Amino acid sequence: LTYDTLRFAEFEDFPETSEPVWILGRKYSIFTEKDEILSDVASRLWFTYRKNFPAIGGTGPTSDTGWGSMLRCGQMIFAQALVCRHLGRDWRWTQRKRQPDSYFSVLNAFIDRKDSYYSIHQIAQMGVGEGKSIGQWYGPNTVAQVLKKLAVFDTWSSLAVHIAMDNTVVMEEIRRLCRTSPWRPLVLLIPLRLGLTDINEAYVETLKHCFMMPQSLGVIGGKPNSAHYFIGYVGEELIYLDPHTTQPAVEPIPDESFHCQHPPCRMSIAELDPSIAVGFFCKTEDDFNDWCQQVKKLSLLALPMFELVEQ
Amino acid sequence: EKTFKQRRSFEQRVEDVRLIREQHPTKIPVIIERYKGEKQLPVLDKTKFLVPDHVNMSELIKIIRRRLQLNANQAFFLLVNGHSMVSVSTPISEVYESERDEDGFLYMVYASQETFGTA
Repeated sequence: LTYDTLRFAEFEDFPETSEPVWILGRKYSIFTEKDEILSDVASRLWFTYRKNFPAIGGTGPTSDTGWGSMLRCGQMIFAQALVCRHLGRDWRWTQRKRQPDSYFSVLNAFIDRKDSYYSIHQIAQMGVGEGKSIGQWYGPNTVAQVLKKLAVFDTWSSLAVHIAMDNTVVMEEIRRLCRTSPWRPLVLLIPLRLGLTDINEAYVETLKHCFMMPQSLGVIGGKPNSAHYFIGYVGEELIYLDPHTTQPAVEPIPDESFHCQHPPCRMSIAELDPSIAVGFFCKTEDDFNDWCQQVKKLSLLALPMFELVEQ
Repeated sequence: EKTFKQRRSFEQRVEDVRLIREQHPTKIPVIIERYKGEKQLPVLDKTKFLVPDHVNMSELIKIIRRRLQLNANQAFFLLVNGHSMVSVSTPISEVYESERDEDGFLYMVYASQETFGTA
């Protein structure tokens, strides 16, 4: 029998425009690289709401629907950092195809169970020490701060997590952190407030470039009442992975539910809420030095969202 | 409750500035209030500040963080005319020269970040 395989059925969503598509530091053409685009997007670890998982704290929720949106986005950006740290940015996922052990090690760290390094359980409970009740909605900085504390227990990754406050990135503090225990892989998270009710148009160009760097981990934030993990953009639209879908907790690891095998959702940049957190991953010091060099070159046309200072 | 601009008329505010600058020629009169939409950060006792013109944004941000009793870990942003101030060596005197209001005061609002969740 001869079959029609319906190639590109998944793109029945995406627009036509020839404007390039940027995904975490990678550029693609909608015309000739659809397969590459879908492969890159589907390979990212996708975390949605889950239900019927062990009660958080013994007597807490068995589901995070409705309140875990920003926690899930935090998981996705941190997982991308882990993916880059243990598998590399060139790694790609394929269904039913054997994946490296490090892959299952990364995925396991995010499974919905108390024993996992970055599970909803660990995040919600660590969040209490940050003044966040279990079940209370999170902002970008809060989840980034909780992740930093949880990464301390993860010796397998041995990451250096720097959260730059006050729109300032102090190179000297980062070097001392990454050289302290020679260079621990760096996860740089920068919480920002790009305006009062909307994002100032002057920041739009700078934000686009934040997705165009090799070290780009993307951005977490969302539309009013909807957290998203932004992985890039196309034209005047941001592309993202959405956690607003409740799926059964994985009860064995069958990983199909952790990959979004469709072109990413889109939203106008102008609809972006001003409260965000931009992330960058610098494997080695040379990668960091390269990042600084790039940030410095952004003194183009486009007001900076953050400033790079030495001391 | 009313903001500073609502409690004192424009002509009245212009006079407040004339007097204060007369008595303190090396100070910058600054109005710092919590953003109307901000809900997590506390409200300050005072909203009128007289800042030595050499004080930079890094120092201003830190002392205001202290006034609010915040930990370095908590999200805080000081916005002038809609944009956040970076923790840098820029003197308040330069910000005043380029961002001050027509009434003579330099206005700022502070905020943290919104939280997210779904229905």
